[PDB]
Amino acid sequence: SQQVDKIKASYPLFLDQDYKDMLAKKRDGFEEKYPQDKIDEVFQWTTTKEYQELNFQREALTVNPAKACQPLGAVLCALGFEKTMPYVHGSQGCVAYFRSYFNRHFREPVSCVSDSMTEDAAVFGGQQNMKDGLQNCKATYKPDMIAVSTTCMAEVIGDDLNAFINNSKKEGFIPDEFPVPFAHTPSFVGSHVTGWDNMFEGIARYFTLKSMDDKVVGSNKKINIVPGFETYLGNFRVIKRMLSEMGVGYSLLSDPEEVLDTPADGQFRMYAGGTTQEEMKDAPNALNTVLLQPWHLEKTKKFVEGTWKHEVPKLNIPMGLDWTDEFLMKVSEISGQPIPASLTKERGRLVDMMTDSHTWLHGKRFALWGDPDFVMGLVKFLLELGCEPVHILCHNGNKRWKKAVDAILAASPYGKNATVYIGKDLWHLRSLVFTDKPDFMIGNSYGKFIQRDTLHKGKEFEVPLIRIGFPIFDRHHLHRSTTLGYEGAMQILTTLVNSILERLDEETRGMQATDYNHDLVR
Amino acid sequence: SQQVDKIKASYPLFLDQDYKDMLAKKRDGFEEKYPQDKIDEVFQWTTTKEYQELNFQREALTVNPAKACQPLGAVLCALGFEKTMPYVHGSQGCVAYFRSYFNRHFREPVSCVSDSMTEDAAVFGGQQNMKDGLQNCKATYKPDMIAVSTTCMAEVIGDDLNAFINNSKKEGFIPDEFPVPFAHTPSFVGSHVTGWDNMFEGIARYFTLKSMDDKVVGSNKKINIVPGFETYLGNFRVIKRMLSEMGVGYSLLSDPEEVLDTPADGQFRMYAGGTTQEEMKDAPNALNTVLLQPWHLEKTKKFVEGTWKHEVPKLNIPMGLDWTDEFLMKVSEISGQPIPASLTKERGRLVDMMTDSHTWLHGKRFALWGDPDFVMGLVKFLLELGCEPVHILCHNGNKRWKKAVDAILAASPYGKNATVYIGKDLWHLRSLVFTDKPDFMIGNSYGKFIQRDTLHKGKEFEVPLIRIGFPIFDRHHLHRSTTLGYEGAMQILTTLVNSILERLDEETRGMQATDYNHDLVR
Amino acid sequence: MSREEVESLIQEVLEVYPEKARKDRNKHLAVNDPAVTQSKKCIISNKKSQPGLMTIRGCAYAGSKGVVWGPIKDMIHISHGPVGCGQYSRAGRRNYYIGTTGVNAFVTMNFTSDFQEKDIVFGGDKKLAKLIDEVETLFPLNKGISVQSECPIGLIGDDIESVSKVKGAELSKTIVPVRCEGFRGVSQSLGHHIANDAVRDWVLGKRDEDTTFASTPYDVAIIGDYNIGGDAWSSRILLEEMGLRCVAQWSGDGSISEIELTPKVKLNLVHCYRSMNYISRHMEEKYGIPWMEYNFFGPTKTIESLRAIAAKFDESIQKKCEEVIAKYKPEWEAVVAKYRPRLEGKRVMLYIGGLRPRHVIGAYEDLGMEVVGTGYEFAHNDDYDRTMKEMGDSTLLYDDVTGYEFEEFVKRIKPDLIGSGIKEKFIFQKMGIPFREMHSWDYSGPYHGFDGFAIFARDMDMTLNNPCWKKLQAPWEA
Ligand code: ICS
Ligand code: CLF
Ligand code: CLF
Ligand SMILES: [Fe+3]
Ligand SMILES: [Fe+3]
Repeated sequence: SQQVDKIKASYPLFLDQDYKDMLAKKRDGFEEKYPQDKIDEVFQWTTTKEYQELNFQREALTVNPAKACQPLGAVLCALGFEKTMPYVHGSQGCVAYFRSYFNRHFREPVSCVSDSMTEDAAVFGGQQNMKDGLQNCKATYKPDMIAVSTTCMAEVIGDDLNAFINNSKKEGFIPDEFPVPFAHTPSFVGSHVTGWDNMFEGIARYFTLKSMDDKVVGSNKKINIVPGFETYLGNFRVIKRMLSEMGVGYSLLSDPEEVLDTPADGQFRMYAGGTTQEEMKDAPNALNTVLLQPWHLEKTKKFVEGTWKHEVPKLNIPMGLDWTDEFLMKVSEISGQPIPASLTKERGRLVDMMTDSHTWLHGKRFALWGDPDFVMGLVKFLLELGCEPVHILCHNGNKRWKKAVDAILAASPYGKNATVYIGKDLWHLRSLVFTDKPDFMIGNSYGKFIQRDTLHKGKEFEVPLIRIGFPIFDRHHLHRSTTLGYEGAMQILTTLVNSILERLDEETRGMQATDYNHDLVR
Repeated sequence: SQQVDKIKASYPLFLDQDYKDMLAKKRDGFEEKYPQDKIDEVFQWTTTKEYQELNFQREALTVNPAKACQPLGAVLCALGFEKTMPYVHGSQGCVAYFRSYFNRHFREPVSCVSDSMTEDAAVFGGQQNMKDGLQNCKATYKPDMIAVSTTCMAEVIGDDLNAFINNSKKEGFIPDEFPVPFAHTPSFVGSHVTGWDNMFEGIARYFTLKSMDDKVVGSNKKINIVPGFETYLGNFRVIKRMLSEMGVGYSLLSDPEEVLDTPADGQFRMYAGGTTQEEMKDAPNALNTVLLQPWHLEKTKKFVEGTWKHEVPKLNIPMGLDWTDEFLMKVSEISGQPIPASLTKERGRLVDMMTDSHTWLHGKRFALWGDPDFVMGLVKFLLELGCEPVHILCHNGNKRWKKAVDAILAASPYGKNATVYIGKDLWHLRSLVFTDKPDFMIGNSYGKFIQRDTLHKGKEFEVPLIRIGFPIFDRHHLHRSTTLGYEGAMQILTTLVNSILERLDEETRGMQATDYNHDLVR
Repeated sequence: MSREEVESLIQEVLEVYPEKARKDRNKHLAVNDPAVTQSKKCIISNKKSQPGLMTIRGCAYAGSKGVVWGPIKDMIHISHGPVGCGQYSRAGRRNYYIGTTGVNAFVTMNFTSDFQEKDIVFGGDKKLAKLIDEVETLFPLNKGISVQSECPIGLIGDDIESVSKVKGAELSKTIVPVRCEGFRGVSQSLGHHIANDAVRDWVLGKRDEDTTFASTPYDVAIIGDYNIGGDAWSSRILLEEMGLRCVAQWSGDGSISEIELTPKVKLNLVHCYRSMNYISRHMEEKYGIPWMEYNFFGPTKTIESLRAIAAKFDESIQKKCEEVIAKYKPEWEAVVAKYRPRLEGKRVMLYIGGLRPRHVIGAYEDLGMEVVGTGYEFAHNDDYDRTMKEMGDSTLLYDDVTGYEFEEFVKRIKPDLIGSGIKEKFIFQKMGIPFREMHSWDYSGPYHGFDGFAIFARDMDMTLNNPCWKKLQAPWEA
């Protein structure tokens, strides 16, 4: 039954006695489920170290991974460019999933097209699919550019993107001067960040490889900024703000900030501001190119060094105090601009918040996961805060990245209990947080289930989740936050210290039991 | 006992068995405590309607007020001026308390002095204290201006600030040209915001009243901005940013943003950027003066309209969508500068966030409290969001403000279940949230105890607290948040939606019990 | 409003397409004409989507793993292939269930083989067998395993049927291979068909020789209800209040046991005809179980369906049905009395998948609103024949609408509300038009039954009458 004055959604409508009785009758009558004693025993078994050893002996089964396929990152990189349509050569279900994922993370329209390849395309190869798709896309949506990525289905059958695009141009399906950069993005190699790398390398090679003769390094007195796979608009904004404050002329290649943050004013804009083709063409004339996330921009680094002849600095991601300082120092060295007093004041204020919150931050234990550069920067910042990153997980990491993170942890006394895991999924991390309980775990929304599991063991075993990373689905407008620079460091520090304080407040809210520590001042 | 590897602070140290037994023995042997059944009965009685009527029949007892005394606001106003020392003429305990309060809220050094009037000064007056204190303060801390407030002790005995300062100058204790503005701030009148009003009126009258002959309205092509009692640095920052983006010449009088956000770089700056004496002297030449918080700037408005001949606009606090629109439109009308495209885009992005989060925000019930202008703007924004501000409380409000808020509520369909309370403290609000339970309550840190009380009645009766207002003591670096403008509206929206989602996630974390609604996507 | 106006709008929006695209898209846009039940009314469906047009359809894997097989609780569904498809589909659908996740329930979890380059080059059958071994090791209480193929599996020629048979014989476990490669078919509908065929071939006949289960003259099985936000539970409480015994529930809060118990049921109540009609027809042919469609959207459709269902049994069931309708009348009467004035006379456009574009019209018209446009992504001509009676005269019908087509239709019709999925939600919210998610119920729900109708009315009023829609235009602009 329902009351019109107080309408109940699924929670807590299905907690009513009639619904409870109906569900109990269904369970005891037809579900044939195991007795609650067996379920409880097996759950307790899953929280032990024997189950942890069995879990970590896995070699063929992946349970709750933390990564995606390459064309997702390829689509994001394509969106980073001005009036550019992402075009995935392959099956339409992949594009539907990409759009749904990005829509749920960003709560913004995401534009992407497919050529809808089918059984016949799997037999004959999707050449007519590409011709008709390019014609239809340019006619219907009128993009200045079409950036072509691949679906694993087109990668298995070995479709030739270059020949297909060339034949589409020869047969008048698209004009010859129309920019159609392409990239092979196999879903069985790497992850989404690899797809971002491949798509950016393809676009840069399209716009620069044949025009390399008349380019002089440092002619336009600019610095090329390549951000990589970034899902925080605040990171683009903070990089641009810091570089404009320094008086440095910059070119942010693949800037999707405007298209992913269009205003609501009764009008829908398919295309917003992005990296124009003029900037892409004039990029080899820059003084140097800085890769914000160098651990998934290897192919881009190779291309930029070999072809543009840019001496790409060995820079870490500008996350936290030390690495933001190193980034700013390198930018000042490259561009010749001194660091202004505004950035110095911002750094001083970040240090002020660090000293203010060090008492509550010190000694805390964190299990974190995410992308390689983001995870490394978070580990560095936690080490700067006196925190212990006990469990470090990166599904899409490699051996060299693990070596770099191990060297970072060794240089600090707070990484003594740390352990980096690569190639591990979130079920492994569930086992880890059950057997070596941390204070908090930092990651995307997929960690919430882990938290639930811990709370089921007991209130004293619950490991709360702090949502920093991609994708965040159960919270709103967290994609507008910042993780780079002193601004991002301030936001991260505030989030961590306030999560600790909420946990302490909740644990001490019991009157005449634990409320003696329910302090007003903390 | 303490494990050296895992050291336990008071929580959870005092949950040990030996401590529990010792505490139980002490309580049973020497406390003469009422039986737990009697305590439970009394508490259940306190959470009832009969107790609510008895509590609301109060006329002489105040329990847990939400307001401070005038000299606190006077000190905050004085801190916003360049190289200015707040000087409270009276007893030192008041200044110690003011400094502790502001230190705990801002986590920043707060400089204020007292002349340490004692029993002897209480009997014979504190003119010698004034002379000695002014001379000592100028010699030691070297300010460019000393702003004098009063303690209730000096206000009762009728100490003449003007005569005392004039005698100090005429006897050579301070230079005759040194600026010593003064204000009478009785603690038994109004509240801290009234003290802010009094201090600003005193400073303006000190710098402008005598030199009114050579002043022409609009000469400097500027708009004066009077921010009132503000404890969010982001509010000053956003007002300056919006005015600068619009290309409007502005003079923000009493700017404490720099002195309350000093960088930590190994050097202690007692004074940072503030409103200069030249700005205060040139203020009458401005086109007009805009009062950000018109409900506690009555004396300032009267002085500005009567002396400077400025036609102060009838604008509300620029909080939310509509009122920020009116503020920007009025600034454009006064200054002749068109509203730029950046502010239009920011408003569109705020509208987009509202549209994205309306489903979760709609229908929520909020109790809330704070200062008059802040409460008014929060109610307006909540009505814009589709929420229901059921309990509106303002200890330092008046009948005119209550009428204005009632008119605001009656203009919206979401104000039907809203009641405004003036002259009521947080015990009244505790009764209200027990009887007419809202979804959340928005206020300062003092509401945490109320939340604890609700949790004692049961987990289903708990009313969570959202910390927006002053003072915030149990969280770190929340004073850097923004409340005014589109940026503040986005911040408040994100806080409210994510609080709702956090509560929903907590309520559905029970596996096999309520986890069917533990949705990954929300 | 006018049929000629709608035809002119169709011809105007079709202008930008090339000749082939325009010719193909012409057959998929129509103006509704009741009493017409055929593919004659310029509506062709279940065809290949035009490349490069930014469609909305999914894949066969989405139709099989994410729709039919996923909501089964005590079963582990392995996305055979690269990471990707399995990750984007994890916990995307709100098919509610009761269970201890990770122990005896696995709907939220994501099991995959995580294909690498070596698995593409050398195949992935041995990897699949090892994966099944590890699944058995780490998840003892699972009651079955289903493998869902992705595109490379069908491309590289991997024999998953042999591995499934061998491992099922070895472990005495039900291992169901599903060849739901994404490139198969044109949309999710072929995924529905393949999943239904797998259910028939590997699960349904498991207890044909068994006779332990005790039958009852009032045995019904809900099929096609995936418990989106609790819809299946809300319908099941109504069915059981009538005196019936809901033995099986496909597939939202469903287990393999009740799927095996379905052949013992007297009557099969089909909610989603589009996805479960194949299994309904097979069960009617083999076990002789009659199946009937029902609609629990809105009190009018709910009452009609309850009376029709009770008509198939004796008089006691019909008397209990009348008792239930009388009991629930005051609640939905109060809901409609409260919410109809706020929603009366509002125009709605919908674009959903298999049958929701037609099943929800009764609830909308019961609140005082008119559906001025509807369409499907993957429905067949049977669904269009069924919906032509439901749609009002001279109303727009669209099949597999592209982004440009739906954008232009919304621009010209100017509806007060749009009910669709997540990929167009923010597009239409930017336009300033109220939008409601008709796939996930905007994370609200349920929408079935009388309680569902109350929630649906509240949600429609909340979204349609929100003040934010009135603030899309800056005051200093005209
Ligand atoms: S299964 Fe089908 S698209 Fe019948 S694939 Fe789709 S949870 Fe739709 S119109 Mo999403 S044939 Fe169900 C459907 Fe309808 S996922 Fe749900 S809402 S009633
Ligand atoms: S149509 Fe469907 S969702 Fe697409 S692949 Fe094919 S079964 Fe799967 Fe998969 S890993 Fe990524 S998302 Fe694809 S490119 Fe391959
Ligand atoms: S020395 Fe001590 S703290 Fe000071 S007043 Fe005197 S008893 Fe009290 Fe009170 S209300 Fe405010 S804080 Fe003062 S100005 Fe009066
Ligand atoms: Fe949005
Ligand atoms: Fe500080």
